[PDB]
Amino acid sequence: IQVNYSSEVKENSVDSDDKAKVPPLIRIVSGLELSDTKQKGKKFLVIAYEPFENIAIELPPNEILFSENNDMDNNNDGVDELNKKCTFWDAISKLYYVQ
Amino acid sequence: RRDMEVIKLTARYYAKDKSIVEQMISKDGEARLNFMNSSHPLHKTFTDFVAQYKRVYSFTGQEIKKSKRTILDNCFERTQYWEFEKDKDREHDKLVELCKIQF
Amino acid sequence: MNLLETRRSLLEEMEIIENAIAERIQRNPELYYHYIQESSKVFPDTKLPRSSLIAENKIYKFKKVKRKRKQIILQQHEINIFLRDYQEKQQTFNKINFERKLQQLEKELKNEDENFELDINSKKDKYALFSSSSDPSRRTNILSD
Amino acid sequence: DEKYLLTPPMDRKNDRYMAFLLKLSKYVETFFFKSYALLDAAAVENLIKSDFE
Repeated sequence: IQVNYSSEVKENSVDSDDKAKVPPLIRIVSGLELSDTKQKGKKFLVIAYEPFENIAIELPPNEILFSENNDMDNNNDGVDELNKKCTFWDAISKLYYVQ
Repeated sequence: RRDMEVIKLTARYYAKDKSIVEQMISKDGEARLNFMNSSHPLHKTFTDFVAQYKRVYSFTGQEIKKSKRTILDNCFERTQYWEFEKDKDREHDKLVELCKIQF
Repeated sequence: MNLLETRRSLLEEMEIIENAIAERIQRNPELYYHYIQESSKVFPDTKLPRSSLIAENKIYKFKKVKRKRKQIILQQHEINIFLRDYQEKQQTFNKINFERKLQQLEKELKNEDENFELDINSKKDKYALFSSSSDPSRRTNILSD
Repeated sequence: DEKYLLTPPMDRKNDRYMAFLLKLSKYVETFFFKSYALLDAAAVENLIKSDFE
């Protein structure tokens, strides 16, 4: 996934090093819990950034790209194995890639 | 190779006069030398190359007569200068912490 | 060929080598210490470090792990060939040391525009060509490429 | 500095002896510079030669 962000349009009013250094974050959420609680049974690859609104992507397949020791076990947990393992944050251009 | 070559060439000329490039920019009008502005990232590396060339102009007409002993002494002193500042590489887990909090 | 570029590359390589043998002298100060001590008894003038430094195997504040003889000697011979390279480059360098032409060359630089290739191998291949552990996949042989 | 000169194992004009001494000397020297790569070999050589002359 290739998520694009603002082009210095509104981020010009907020620059007080308040988690500004924090990159977008992804998490896998089960639909078992929703504001409406109607239907459920699949996962979502949620992606979040402070100002912008959350985003989700349905994952019917039980498992895809779930690799096996890709790198050589280096321990900077960041947030979780998922984020360090397979995400890139082009902060200079504001492009978040996830795979 | 192209970018490298143009950077290093405009750097070669820019190292002697600094007037030939400021004229070239107004004469041609090409998005090729867009690295001349400090905006373009590569610009920085440019500032390096030129400096380096500027340096070659320093001792032109002078030979370097460093001996083995001396070279060794120098390298030993350079290693001591790198060991002088060893209390500055212990600040990075902080950002991670922030991330964990927000997540 | 613009001599400026050649002399530049030379000074740069010399810098690279100095940095390499300096990194070495850093990880295991013995490399220098050992050497220097012997030198002391051949050329009496030579100034040698504080004994404490020698013993604790430290250069400033950090005391480094003691290495075995075979490795110390190895790295010393490696540094030997490095210094040989350096002496050679220094030599050749000693022996080596407008607008219309600017546009003239910039024009020929347009040659072969379709050269799709990533070029990150000038300072990296050198830096790498002279660094610790340059032989194995990751960390098996201390010897540089 | 004097013993090897005034209390020689053998007569210093003996052939076998001088040959031996040659081989041994060569060995010791190569060993020396072999065990101390980092020191400028040429410097040492010239120093010794000038002391000799």
